[PDB]
Amino acid sequence: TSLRDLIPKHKFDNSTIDQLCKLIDNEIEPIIFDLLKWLQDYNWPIAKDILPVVVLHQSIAMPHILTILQGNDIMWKYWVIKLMIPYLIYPNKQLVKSELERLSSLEIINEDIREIVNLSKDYLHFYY
Amino acid sequence: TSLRDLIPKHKFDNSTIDQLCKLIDNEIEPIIFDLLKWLQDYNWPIAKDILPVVVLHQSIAMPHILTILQGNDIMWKYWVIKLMIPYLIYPNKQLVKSELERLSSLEIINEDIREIVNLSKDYLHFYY
Repeated sequence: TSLRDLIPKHKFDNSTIDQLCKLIDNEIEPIIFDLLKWLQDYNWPIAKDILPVVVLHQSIAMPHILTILQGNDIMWKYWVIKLMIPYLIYPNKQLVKSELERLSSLEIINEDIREIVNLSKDYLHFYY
Repeated sequence: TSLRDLIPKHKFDNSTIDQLCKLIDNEIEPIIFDLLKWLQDYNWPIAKDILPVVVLHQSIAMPHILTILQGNDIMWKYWVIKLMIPYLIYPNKQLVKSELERLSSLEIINEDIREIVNLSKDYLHFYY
């Protein structure tokens, strides 16, 4: 009772991983965005267990992934892009190409942006 | 046999990818071993599109992933470890831990074995 109870509460909280690993696309969808938030910094221990889960349920995560790419959380999109793009099946890989091209042609005004543009350029040439 | 026609014929054969991307675990299972063969060299262009599909279906591929890790093709297990393990959900990750420990124990006598030991030791420290 309480699907939201399965969302990690902090960056070390792997207490719900075993439960999360049993869900199918339809059951996890209502908290998928919340689980994506634990990829905001892959340096977090919980991010390691969360990544395999969100990738597995990629086909209900795409609208939330786009939301992240359009937003202003540079660190979050850096990890989502770097970590999830190489593992999206073809139709999903296509849904985010626009955003990757847009990121590749951001004006470089700092090192974080340089990271994002360069990553977005590498991944276009590599996976597309 | 219809299903076996969905196996790529060669390293440039992405003609079956759209059909492969629609299948569920139990449909794809009988050819998952043949699909894993396209990770024998990730430099093969079709490998990029096969990887997301075999990871998506990890929970019917584990027996075959064990065979590869226990087998005689060093390059093949190299790509399977390097590419798939970071994206196995927790229970599936645990299933291959013993193989990584075994491989990390190989006496290093050439650079290919060196690659395998370094990779296994790194992944054990990082993901386990």
